[PDB]
Amino acid sequence: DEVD
Amino acid sequence: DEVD
Amino acid sequence: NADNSYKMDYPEMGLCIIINNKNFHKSTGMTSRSGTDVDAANLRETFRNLKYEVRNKNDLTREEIVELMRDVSKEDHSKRSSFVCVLLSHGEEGIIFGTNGPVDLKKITNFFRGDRCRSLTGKPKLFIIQACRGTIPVEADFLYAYSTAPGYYSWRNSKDGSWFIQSLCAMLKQYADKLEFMHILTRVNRKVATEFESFSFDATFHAKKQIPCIVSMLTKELYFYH
Amino acid sequence: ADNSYKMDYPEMGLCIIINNKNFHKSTGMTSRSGTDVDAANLRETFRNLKYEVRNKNDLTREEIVELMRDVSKEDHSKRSSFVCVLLSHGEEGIIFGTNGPVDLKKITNFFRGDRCRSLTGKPKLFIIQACRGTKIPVEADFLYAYSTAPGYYSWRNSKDGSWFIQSLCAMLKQYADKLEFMHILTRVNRKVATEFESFSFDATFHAKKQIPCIVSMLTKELYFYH
Ligand SMILES: [Cl-]
Ligand SMILES: [Cl-]
Repeated sequence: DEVD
Repeated sequence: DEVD
Repeated sequence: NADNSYKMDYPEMGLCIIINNKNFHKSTGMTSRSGTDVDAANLRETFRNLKYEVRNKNDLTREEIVELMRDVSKEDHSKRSSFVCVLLSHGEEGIIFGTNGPVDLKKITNFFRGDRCRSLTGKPKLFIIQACRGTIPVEADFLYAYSTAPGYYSWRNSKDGSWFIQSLCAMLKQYADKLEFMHILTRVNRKVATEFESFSFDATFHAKKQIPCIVSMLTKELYFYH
Repeated sequence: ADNSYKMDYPEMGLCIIINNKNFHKSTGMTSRSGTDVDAANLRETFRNLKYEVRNKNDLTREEIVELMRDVSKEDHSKRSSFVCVLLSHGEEGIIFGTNGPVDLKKITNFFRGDRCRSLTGKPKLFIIQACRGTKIPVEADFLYAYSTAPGYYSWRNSKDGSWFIQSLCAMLKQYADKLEFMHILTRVNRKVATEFESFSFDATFHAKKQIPCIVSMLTKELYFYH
């Protein structure tokens, strides 16, 4: 999971 | 008419 | 159908808190909001017919608004299906005026966050906001029905009340026994956008139109009947 | 009658997908692993809805602005609607080109009712997967389907794509032939809010949840069929  |  | 539609057959529909700010302290430099008592009565009647417990509050300071919301958030809403709050005042983007000055809308709504008002968790919280806007997840189950788009003015007629509240009440009266709430609000958008144009001696405010703005973080469909 | 947008024009409309994966090192932004999965899912989903899909990859901020300007100057007379999907890094009101930030308002302004006459009165949908860290009204007939609430982060999985876009495609595939668009987006809200929780080595980003945010200034109901 990564953020934008 | 008037604004809020 | 509790999966796709909010459960609205609790013993009570819920509270409808109407904050009606008409008269403002000299220090604010804000004019009196002629027409707003017409909105407040229209709303009180409209929500009464929907079986909401309506509480009309008038001319609250910004401290009073916060304490009211705090106290309301501390009540036991276990037997209530939903919560409604209507704010009638001057405003700017993200801000509503108490009679003595501005307060952040976030301060008002934060009391109702999922982790802060447990007896409203998973139930729709509707904030209906008539004010200008000039410039589980935390916010799940909130709906903001703004009278106008971000950055824009919102118009109020001294005789008939605000364009948005007049239209909202009319559409609830006509459609709440059939239509899901987003569809009622979509008809409100259309009515305000097509049936109103401002008249003002001040050119800045004259011959203008308005479109309301629905901001939904709801997770289910909302029908005011069951 | 006047309740639903006319969707029986010869064409449903364009669906412009701007898929930004790779960013210049001077931006400080990292590659958006998983975004190609989103772009592929969208392309197929919108193709099945009979939109003419154009996929654009890795556009600079100049290219984004010029693409949108150009699309806004096409003749949309035979088209029912317009869709634009933005996949990139972002902040509130901002989407990143590969080389730096673009104000979202600059992109949407090309499509205002008074600036793209062949889309006047037709729904213009902007679907945005990005973080949000902090005669007719010109804003009428826009819908912004934001992946997250104002001020919040938005999550993307390197394997599966973004929570919002995967949920949106799933709900369109399942319901586009039978539900109105706001009701489809409401299911997307619930799916995102209930089926995902973040995993991160960085505590700032770990064990978080997300709720998308529907911002509608539409004036009619939208069905992806006639
Ligand atoms: Cl009055
Ligand atoms: Cl990828």
